[PDB]
Amino acid sequence: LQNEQEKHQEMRALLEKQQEIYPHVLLRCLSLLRQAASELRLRAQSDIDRI
Amino acid sequence: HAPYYGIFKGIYESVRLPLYKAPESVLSHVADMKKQLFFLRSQLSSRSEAI
Amino acid sequence: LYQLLDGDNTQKLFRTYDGLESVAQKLSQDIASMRDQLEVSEQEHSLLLS
Repeated sequence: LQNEQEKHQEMRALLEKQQEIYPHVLLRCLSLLRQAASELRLRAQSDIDRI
Repeated sequence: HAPYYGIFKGIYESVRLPLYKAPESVLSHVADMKKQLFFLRSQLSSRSEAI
Repeated sequence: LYQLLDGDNTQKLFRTYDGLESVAQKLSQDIASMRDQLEVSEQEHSLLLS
């Protein structure tokens, strides 16, 4: 029981670390897609297609 | 039938200590509960900061 | 036991057994309340991630 409780605490610590890193990685992806949509598709490419 | 049985029965139930446990365990158990409270507060603060 | 639960060396001149049971109930409630807050915080976090 004591060993399983220690394992539980370790797993919990790891889970908390992963929950801290995951949202930041999603935000970086969102930031890249936003750049592609706003700077490339709505602006750069739209001007090119018009000309 | 001990004079203080009813009072301590109430204390054991309040701290969620089983009645079969030895009376010498009550202070150690309460100390651990306090330790847990500190840990939960620290976890909440860390998580609130992370969010 | 009373010192361990109340923390506050407030030299209360008269310690009662009823007071002792109340402070013990408070600790249990504080832990339960903290666990509930953590659960809420976990939901908030999960919503943000979704």
